[PDB]
Amino acid sequence: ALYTLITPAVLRTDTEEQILVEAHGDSTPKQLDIFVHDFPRKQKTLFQTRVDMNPAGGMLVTPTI
Repeated sequence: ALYTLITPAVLRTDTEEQILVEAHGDSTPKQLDIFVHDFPRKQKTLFQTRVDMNPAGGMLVTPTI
């Protein structure tokens, strides 16, 4: 019932960065995708992945974008 997303304020490039996807109150396990587009228009995806968020992991997932 509360999905949060925490990235660094200034994302470096050519660097394996960590973000933080979190779900407070939901426990139905999910498969959820992360897309990294550009700002002004939806351009080519700079990154694209898929990570799974299960309550055995604590309903938080830390992808490596």
